[PDB]
Amino acid sequence: MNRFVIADSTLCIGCHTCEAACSETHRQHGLQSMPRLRVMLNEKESAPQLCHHCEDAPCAVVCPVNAITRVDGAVQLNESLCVSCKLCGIACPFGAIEFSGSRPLDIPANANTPKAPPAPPAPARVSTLLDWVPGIRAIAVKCDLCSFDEQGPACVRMCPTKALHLVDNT
Amino acid sequence: LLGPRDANGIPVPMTVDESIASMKASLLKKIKRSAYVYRVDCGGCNGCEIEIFATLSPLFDAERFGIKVVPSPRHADILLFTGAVTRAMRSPALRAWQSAPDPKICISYGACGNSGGIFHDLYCVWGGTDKIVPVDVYIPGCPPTPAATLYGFAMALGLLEQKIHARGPGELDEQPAEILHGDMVQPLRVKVDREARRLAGYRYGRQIADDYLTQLGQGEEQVARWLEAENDPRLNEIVSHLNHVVEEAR
Amino acid sequence: SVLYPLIQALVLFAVAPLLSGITRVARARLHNRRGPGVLQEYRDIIKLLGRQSVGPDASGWVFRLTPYVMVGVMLTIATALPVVTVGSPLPQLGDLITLLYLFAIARFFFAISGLDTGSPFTAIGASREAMLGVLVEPMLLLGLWVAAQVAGSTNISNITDTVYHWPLSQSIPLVLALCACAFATFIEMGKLPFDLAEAEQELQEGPLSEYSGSGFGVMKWGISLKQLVVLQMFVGVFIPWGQMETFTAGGLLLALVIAIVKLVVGVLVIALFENSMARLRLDITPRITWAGFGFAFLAFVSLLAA
Amino acid sequence: FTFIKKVIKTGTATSSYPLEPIAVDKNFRGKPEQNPQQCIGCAACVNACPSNALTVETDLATGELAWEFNLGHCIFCGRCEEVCPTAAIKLSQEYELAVWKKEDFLQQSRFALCNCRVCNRPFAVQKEIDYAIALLKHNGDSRAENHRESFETCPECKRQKCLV
Amino acid sequence: SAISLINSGVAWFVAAAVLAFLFSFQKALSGWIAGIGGAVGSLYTAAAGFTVLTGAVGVSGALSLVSYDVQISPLNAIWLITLGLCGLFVSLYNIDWHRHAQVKCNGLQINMLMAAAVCAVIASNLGMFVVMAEIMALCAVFLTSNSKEGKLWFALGRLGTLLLAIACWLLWQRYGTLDLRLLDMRMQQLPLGSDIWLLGVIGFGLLAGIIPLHGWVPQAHANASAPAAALFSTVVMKIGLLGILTLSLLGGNAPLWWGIALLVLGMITAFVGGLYALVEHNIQRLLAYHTLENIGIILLGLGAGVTGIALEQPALIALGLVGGLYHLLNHSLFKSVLFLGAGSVWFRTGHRDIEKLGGIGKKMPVISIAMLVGLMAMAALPPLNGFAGEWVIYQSFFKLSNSGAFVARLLGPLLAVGLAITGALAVMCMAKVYGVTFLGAPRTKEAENATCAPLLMSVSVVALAICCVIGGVAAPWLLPMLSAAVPLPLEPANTTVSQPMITLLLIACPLLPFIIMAICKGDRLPSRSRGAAWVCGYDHEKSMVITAHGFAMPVKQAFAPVLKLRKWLNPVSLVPGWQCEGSALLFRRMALVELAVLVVIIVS
Amino acid sequence: KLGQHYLAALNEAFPGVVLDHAWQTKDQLTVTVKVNYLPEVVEFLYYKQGGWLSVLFGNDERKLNGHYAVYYVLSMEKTKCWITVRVEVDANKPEYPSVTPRVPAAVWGEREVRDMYGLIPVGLPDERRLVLPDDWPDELYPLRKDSMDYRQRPAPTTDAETYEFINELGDKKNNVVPIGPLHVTSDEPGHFRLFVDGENIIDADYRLFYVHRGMEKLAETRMGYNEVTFLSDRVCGICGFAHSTAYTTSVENAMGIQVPERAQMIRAILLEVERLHSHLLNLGLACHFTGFDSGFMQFFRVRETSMKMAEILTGARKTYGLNLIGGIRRDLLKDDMIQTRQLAQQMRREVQELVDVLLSTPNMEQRTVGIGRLDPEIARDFSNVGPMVRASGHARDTRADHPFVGYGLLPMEVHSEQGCDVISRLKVRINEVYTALNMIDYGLDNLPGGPLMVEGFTYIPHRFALGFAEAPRGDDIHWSMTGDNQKLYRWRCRAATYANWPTLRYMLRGNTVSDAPLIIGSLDPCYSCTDR
Ligand code: SF4
Ligand code: FCO
Ligand SMILES: [Fe+3]
Ligand code: NI
Repeated sequence: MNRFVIADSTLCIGCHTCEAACSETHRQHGLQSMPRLRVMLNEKESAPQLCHHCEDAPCAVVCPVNAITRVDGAVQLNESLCVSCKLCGIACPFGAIEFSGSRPLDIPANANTPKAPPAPPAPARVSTLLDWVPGIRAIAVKCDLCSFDEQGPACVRMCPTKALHLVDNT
Repeated sequence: LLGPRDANGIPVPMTVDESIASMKASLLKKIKRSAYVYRVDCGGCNGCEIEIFATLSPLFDAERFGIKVVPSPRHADILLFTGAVTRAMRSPALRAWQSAPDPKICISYGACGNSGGIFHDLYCVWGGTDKIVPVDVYIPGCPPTPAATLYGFAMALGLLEQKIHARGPGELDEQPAEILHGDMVQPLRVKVDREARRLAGYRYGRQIADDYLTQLGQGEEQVARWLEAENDPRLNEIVSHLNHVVEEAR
Repeated sequence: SVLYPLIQALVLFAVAPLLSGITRVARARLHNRRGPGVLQEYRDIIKLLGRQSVGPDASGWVFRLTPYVMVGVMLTIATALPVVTVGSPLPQLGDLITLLYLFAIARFFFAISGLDTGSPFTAIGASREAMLGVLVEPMLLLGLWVAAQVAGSTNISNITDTVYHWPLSQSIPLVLALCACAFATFIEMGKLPFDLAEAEQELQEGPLSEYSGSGFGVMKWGISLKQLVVLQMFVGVFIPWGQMETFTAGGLLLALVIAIVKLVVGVLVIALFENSMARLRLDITPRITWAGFGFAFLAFVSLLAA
Repeated sequence: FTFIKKVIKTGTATSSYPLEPIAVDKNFRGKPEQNPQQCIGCAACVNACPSNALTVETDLATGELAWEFNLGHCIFCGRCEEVCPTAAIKLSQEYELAVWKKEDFLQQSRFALCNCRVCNRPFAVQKEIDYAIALLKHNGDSRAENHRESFETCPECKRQKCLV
Repeated sequence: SAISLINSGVAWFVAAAVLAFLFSFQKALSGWIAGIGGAVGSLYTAAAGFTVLTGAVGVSGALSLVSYDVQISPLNAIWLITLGLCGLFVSLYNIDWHRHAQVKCNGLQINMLMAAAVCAVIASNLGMFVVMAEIMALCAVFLTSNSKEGKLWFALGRLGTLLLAIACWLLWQRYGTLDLRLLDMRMQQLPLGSDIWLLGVIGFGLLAGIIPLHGWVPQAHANASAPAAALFSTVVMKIGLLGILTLSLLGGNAPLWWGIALLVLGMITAFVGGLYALVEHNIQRLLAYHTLENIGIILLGLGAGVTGIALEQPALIALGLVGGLYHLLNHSLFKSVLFLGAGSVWFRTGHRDIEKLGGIGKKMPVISIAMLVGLMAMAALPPLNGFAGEWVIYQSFFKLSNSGAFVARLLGPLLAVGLAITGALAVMCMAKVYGVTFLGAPRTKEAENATCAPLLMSVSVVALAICCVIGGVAAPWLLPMLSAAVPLPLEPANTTVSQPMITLLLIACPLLPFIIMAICKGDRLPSRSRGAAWVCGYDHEKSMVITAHGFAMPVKQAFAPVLKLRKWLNPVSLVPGWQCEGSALLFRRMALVELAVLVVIIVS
Repeated sequence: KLGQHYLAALNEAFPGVVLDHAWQTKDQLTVTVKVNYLPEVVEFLYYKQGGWLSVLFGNDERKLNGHYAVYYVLSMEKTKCWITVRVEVDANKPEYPSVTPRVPAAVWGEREVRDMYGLIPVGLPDERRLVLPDDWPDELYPLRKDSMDYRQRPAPTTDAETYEFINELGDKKNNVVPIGPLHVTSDEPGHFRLFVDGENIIDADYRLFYVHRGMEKLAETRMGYNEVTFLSDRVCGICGFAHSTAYTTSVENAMGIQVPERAQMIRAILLEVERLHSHLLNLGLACHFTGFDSGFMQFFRVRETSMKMAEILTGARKTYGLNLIGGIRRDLLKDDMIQTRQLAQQMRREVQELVDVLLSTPNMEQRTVGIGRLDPEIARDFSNVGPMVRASGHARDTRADHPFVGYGLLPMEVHSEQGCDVISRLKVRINEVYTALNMIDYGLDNLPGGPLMVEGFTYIPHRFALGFAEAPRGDDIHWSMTGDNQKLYRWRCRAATYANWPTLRYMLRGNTVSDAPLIIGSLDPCYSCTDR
């Protein structure tokens, strides 16, 4: 009674094409461009892990702003409603939520001019459940099944080995 | 150069010689009942400046404490600094500091003056009044209220004592957080609080949702008798939507 | 006789900053505010006397010497003013020309201090100080002159005695010269709408902008004493009936009480006038000052007619 | 004079502050009070602060998250109270906030971090994990009633368990 | 006797002029000779004046140099004291004035001016007074900077002799004599006509500078040397007043309108000179207009005296004719102070414009103090020597006000009102002059590199300022010594002024705020002179310094018709040959022909 | 679609010059024209079509279409709509023809795009540095997206000011009277150079942008959409809610966000509460500058009633913090309705007594009548806004010409005068107090019901519109481009006195130094609004 994308480890080669394809379709839409499926590699096989779109959905239980609902059999997190409280990343038992925020638009990472002393560097990244940069509002980033896109999930379409497919159990 | 700079040419705060700075206690004693204040707007948004004007108002009257706003820095005992010190306002602020009799009391007024405020890291400012001149008194607020300005002036002149103090890390830090409204379902409380913020805003929504769920924990007759006491139609509108949310949850 | 005139000079200097306190209290009451006490100006002068006197680098001894010169000039005027007696304490300084040219000394020194600092605001305020002094002298001299003509003498003692033993037949020239001298007293006290030199909100109170510390304190004290001696020239000559013709120790207390009440009522009426309007400009002031010269000329014509 | 009637008709409008307090509205946005017990170190308020009055620093050496509120930075907008999940931070009606030392502006907290069960790297505030565990226990959860070590695991290590 | 003293003075002046002309190949030696001889001749002239004023009787005699009849009345002894006390320090100034590379020898011109002036004072015949006044006027117009600045002086100064020669011919025809003693006896039955008096007053005011016959005065003073300009303002313009007072007081019988005309003309001269000075930036043109203001005050005194003679009121005669003459002598003193000090500032800087002359008070401090004394003396601020004669003229104005004659009662308060206006304008002008010259920052590099004045310059200016302070403070004693010239008691109307009480009270009374600042000075940090003036936090530019142009714009607005009267009443386009190319040069050539033939015929 | 007839007239006059046109709102049209026909198009829409130049600005769109973009927003006021004239400027050669030789209102944004963007308006008569300070380094343009980091603070190139001032009507024989940056009347820093002949202003130049902090760079680097609402509250502490509302209804206008009807009227009410304190601040300072310090005290005593209303309605006295994108953050329960209704009726009887003691002030008529005259055709050419142009006879007002928030449902009356002097600019502001009290009294009696915000919406990237609020000193035009779901791409703010300052020179000519603080105060200057 839920819709999600699952990966096959015996078919996946760990090329990270799906991570780039998921990043591009959300960057064009203005959403968070962090990849919502992450490729994990034991030394023997590999498969990207993403949101299971659970029936009980413990992330939606602990959300203090009700940003996480169920739409069309899919657990959907409202990115504009999230207040970055990061409770959903603890409650998720599958590690499907990490935390990234939008950086300034079309401004390079090293934008320092030689005409001034350089800007203070960013703090060292420990964990997205703990990091905070003053210009960056790191909100919860999970798979939304590319529901804005008419072609469906971009990770499934751009997988060369067809290791990803949707499980439409509705 | 009007102000001191570092090896990179970036301006640094002006020090005050120890012989001159050892007289600030005596100046603070003798300006208790007669204080002359020169306002130095170093690049604020005018919010701080016009609550100083409202501290000269008939309602909030600062002259009864012996505080007179002076036309020139030459007359000043207290130099009142507002603003994040913009680049075009560094040199006039230092000129007002230098064309004033020594010793001088510096009151940093407002968040912008205290640390830069909301512009604490911008390119065309310096980040507060302590980045150019030493500061005796910090008055926070964006802008401070004229009551806060009166309190800061009276605390600088020694008529009143400082009330707030720093809170360091202690042991409450590890005493665990309590669940809000633990006698009810927490996603329902989230939905009720979000619906009450939609209709009433964050400030009234939290007050209305907390009161409504407190009355709902006792009974529906308890909610209805609470609405009769308030006798506000807008609150009846909001509690009707909250009841609709509670009924949709059931 | 070398003590009455100096005792009067010491008494007026010491109280001059209390009449400024009535002025600043009545200003606060007309601003609908509680305001400070009557000793705020003294509290402000004593604080400034222990404050460092600074100045511009392009200034010399004139800038440092002017406040003490103006205080000494006002003390010199105050020894010759009838306060508790009808006659002057020092009648050889009591000529109206003498007391008019003594005031010109302090306006000259005020104007050269504003040209010594090099500021545009101080120099423009010096320029207004001297120009208001230009504009007000015809009316003040013609009023005092008409009173001296109705008194047979330019001495302030004899003018005060003639207003005291008021003549009645020469009532119209005396009343019109009194109105001219009252208006002249209001302009010479630098009171709004004629505060064209120390015009904060324009010149950062003019030549006072460069003064600091003890120099600013002695300047504020000289301004207060100048206002006191101008108002005392009016109210101790044209309202002399609380004074006494011969000095007695028994009648001294009532004379000081009536002199203090006259000064307080004068600064209260003056406060009611200055806190109730906008200040003028220097290009429109001559029409109003020529109109006071008019009250004085009407006085002068009413002496020629009769 | 119309000005003199106006002055006489008004009277004295000056209050007696500081002798008698000056009333501010029940919902006046004064100083943000902060309950350190109710705070879970979630930095939701830190992410919503426009003037960066709220800062967190991850101090690995002390194994803690350094929560801090700076009153000299605060623009008194109330967004911390708006986005707070536990309602730990709230704007009071206090306005008498002037200091002599700007260190007195600081409201500091230090919450112990939680090391991951698998990689022993500090990944989250232990207080926030305890609050999430209590929240799931309140809604009826067995993963919270029996398995706290799954909540004290980092999301990368929780993604490694799904690989098998 | 005083006749031998004045003969020695005339001989020393003539020998000084001759040996200054012959030894003019070395300018320093010529200046030393001219200054020493002029100082000795001025000492003899002042000694003769003091002798005649102390003896309280006129002396008679003749000069041994040429056949020149001499009467020295006590009235003319004040002019002798004036001339000697000016020319002594003017010549001692001239000694170090001849050390400048850009100046020329002038001691022949200066000492011939002094000799002709002294012989005009001690003149017996009115025709001879008109001869020595023109010898002085030619020796004065040759002291100008160039031919362009003495063209109007040659035109007006000879016009005034054509009128004086017509008046003297008319006196010869009506009385058969020009001796002043004989004319005084012959006009106790037949009075002096008003046509003769009008011609003489217009001709002498063309030399004394009565406005509007004053047109040569600022041109003449504009770029002349400092001893020359000081002698113009203190000697040459005072001989015309001597002629006016001589002609007005012959017969002791004056018409009423003579004194009335003198008072109006004096009021016109005083107010117009004091107002026109406040619109000048050349210091010497300003001091020329201020010489005109003081000439107007001396006539307000002399006209009050003549009006009292006409109304037979001896108190008015005494007050007017003592205040005017005391103001005349003390004006000469402080006008000499100001012209010599401004010339010292020009000596050290090269500038007569005070807009290019900032901050001289720190570079020339002794000169700055003496100039301050002179400028306060000219504003008639007590207890200096300008207030001493002006206070007495106000007492004469009060005597005019309480008279029976309706014209005296009408003019009396009005002349006092005008004198108050003139004094306030004077205070404004001296505030401007001391502020933009000796105060503030320097405005040119010449004002920065000014050093102290030379020794005899400083001695002359300081000694003249000391004489100004003496004539101010000791005025209650020096004023009754003029009762020899006017044998009448001085009666102010139930009032008195004591300048020593004002002197002691303007120094002791400022010590009291100093005493209280020294008591209430707890830990006040010492005084600071650190930076620029406060211009609201911006950088202080040179254009933020308000100068003499912007200080006196309100008097250009509030006295617009009087300042515009200088352009409507000017008959410069109505004279046909005035705008010719070589008119000033031809005026100069026939000036030396007239001076040459006059010197040739007067030795005969 | 409003402005179709204007687009047809533009295509009829200059065939082919319009390349691309699009509608962002039903009353907002943006046309893309050829770069070298830009001064003819803006002059055509300015004089032939009777438009008013609201804001002109640059946009670093080199990563969108490879070109710098200069927008030229024209307010059609002969229904009324907006026309934005857009050109594409080459990135390698940032040169475009200047509109200032044809439209005199174009002098300052063309000076601003030199400073913030480095574009070169060819033919601009005044190339003086305007927005950047004197110690800012050359060829360092902060609003370019790759030129510099927003946290970088360069070393000052100088400590003394290097700005050059223009004295047209005078000579070097004039003195200068520096009013500001730290004058008594300088409530906020602004330096005014009075080229005087004594006490008569021959000509007047001025240096501003002392208060410039770099706010438009902060809005696209460290701030999110909802954080600029509090940043816009700090553009100017006097009209901060005007900036807050103009920013909020430009993101919402770009996205088509349907704000609830209750939030729009409370936005319209608090824009009038902000108007109440600002006009009494100006009227009190107008009394203050003439020496009438009692009128300064009287007007600031009544101003505290509106500050009490602002504290009741918003929770703060001045910096309201009311607007979020999609709605407002506070409701009005009855103690809020009851107290503010009492205070608004208290304010009306109490302002009326102050106007009587202001028009009967003994020297207020000779200080204000005929002083600081703004010539009406000078005000048309430079596109002056608000009470300063409404006193000059041009009855233009945003709340009426371009209706926004809940102003279509409020009793609006446009107040204009015909005398062009200090007193009439006060008389516009006096009459606007009574109209603001009328809309507050009606608004507090006729509030709609329903929610206060919408939320959960997503921002579509690279969407833009105009945001306009009528600030107390005239129109406040904001232009926001959405960058992604969290951050903006470009936020331009143009305040009222930015359109009103360039005619201060003609207003200060022929007056006195004692009149000069009053003439500046009559412009009702908001320096922090101008500088940002
Ligand atoms: S602290 Fe706030 S109100 Fe004060 S100047 Fe800064 S931004 Fe404006
Ligand atoms: N009012 C206001 Fe502020 C300005 N100028 C805006 O917009
Ligand atoms: Fe881990
Ligand atoms: Ni503003």
